[PDB]
Amino acid sequence: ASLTEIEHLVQSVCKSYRETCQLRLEDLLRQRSNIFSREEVTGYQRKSMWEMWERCAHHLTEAIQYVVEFAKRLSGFMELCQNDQIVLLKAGAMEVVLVRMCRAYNADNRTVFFEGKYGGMELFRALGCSELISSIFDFSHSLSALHFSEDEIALYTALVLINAHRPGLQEKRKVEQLQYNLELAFHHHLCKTHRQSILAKLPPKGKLRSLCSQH
Ligand SMILES: COc1ccc([C@H](C(=O)Nc2ccc([Si](C)(C)C)cc2)N(C)C(=O)c2cc(=O)[nH]o2)cc1
Repeated sequence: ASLTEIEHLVQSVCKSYRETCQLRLEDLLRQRSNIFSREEVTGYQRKSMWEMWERCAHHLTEAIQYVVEFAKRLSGFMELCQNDQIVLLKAGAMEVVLVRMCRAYNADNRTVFFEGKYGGMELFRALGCSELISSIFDFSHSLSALHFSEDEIALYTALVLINAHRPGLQEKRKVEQLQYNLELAFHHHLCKTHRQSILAKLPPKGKLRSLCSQH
C-alpha cells in the first residue's frame, strides 16, 4: 500500500466519522450557552440512582450504536472475521464514546452536554460515584486542551478500536496490518496539517483503558 492508497484511507475514515458522529460540532458549540439552572440541576440530583443510571445507560448505549456504524463503514473492518469484529468493539466501543464526548465538554465552565443542556458534574450526584465522574471530566478536559479537529478525532478513535493487543483475537496479523495502516494514515494527515505536536500530548496507552477498570 503506497501513499496515494493511505490518502484514501484518511478521507474514508473521515467520511465515516462525519456520517456517524451522532451530534454536529457546530450544534454542541452553539448549545454551550444553553445551561441547566439550579432548579433543573436540583431536579436531576433528586432523582434515584436507578433513574440516573437508566438515563445514562440509554444515552451511552445509543452512542455505542453510532460507534458500531463508524466501525462498519471502515473498509478494512468488514474484511476481518466475525469473532475479531466483536472482540474489538467489545474492548473499545466505550473508549471511543468517551473520546468522542470531549466534543460535548466545555472547559471554560467544566460542563458537559446532557439531555439538551450543559451541566457540571454535580448534575450526576445521585450516581454516588463522583470519583469516576470527576476523572471522566479531567479526561475530557485534557483532550479539550488539544483542540482536536474532527478529522483528528476520526483517526484517533479508529486507532482506539483497531488494537491488535486485545485479548482473544484469532487473526492477530490481520488486525496488526490494519492498525499499522491507520497509524501511518494518522501520522501522514498530521503532517499534511502541520499538527505533529499533538502526538506527544496524546493520552498514554491504557490510561484510557484503566478508566474502564472502575467501569
Ligand atoms: C457521541 O457524543 C455524545 C455527546 C453527548 C451525548 C449526550 C449524553 O449522553 N451526555 C452524557 C452522558 C453520560 C455522561 Si457521564 C455519566 C459518562 C459523566 C455525560 C454526558 N446526549 C446526546 C444526551 O444526553 C441525550 C439527551 C437525550 O434526550 N438523548 O440523549 C451523547 C453522546
